[PDB]
Amino acid sequence: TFGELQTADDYLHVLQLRSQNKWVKNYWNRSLQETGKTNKAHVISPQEQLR
Amino acid sequence: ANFVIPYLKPVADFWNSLCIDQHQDSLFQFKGQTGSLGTDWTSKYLRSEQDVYNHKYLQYHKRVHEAPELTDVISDNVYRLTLFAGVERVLSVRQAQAILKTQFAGATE
Repeated sequence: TFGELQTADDYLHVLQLRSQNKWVKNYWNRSLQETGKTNKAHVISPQEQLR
Repeated sequence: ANFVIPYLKPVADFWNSLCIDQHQDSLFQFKGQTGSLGTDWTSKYLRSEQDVYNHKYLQYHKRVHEAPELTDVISDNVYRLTLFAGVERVLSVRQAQAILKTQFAGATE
């Protein structure tokens, strides 16, 4: 079983894709869900219109 | 703290009041919110920056559309009466100097 990197990528790429799928699922559900803010979150300071 | 600071605190407070914006300090003294947005520190500074001119305008309007106040008039003419009140005397002395005796008492006309 020749283990050249390009041909070995055949075995490696599927496992890497599965691991990436698990990692991205975890990242979407928890990381972004807890750290990111959607729809241009910002702080608004109001001021009254003076006489 | 018992013999100097009690007597020195009023002087420092007066100096700070003269050298600082009383309205802005009063706004910053009250911290928190009661249920309305805009009571934070950032908004208060923004409000006060315009409240300077707003208060100027309100005082001018009061001096015009309300009965004149002696304190307000004295504040308006403070320089002419507080720090430069001897210029009135010097001008009167100069005006009357023609028929006075000062020219014989080490004074020019």
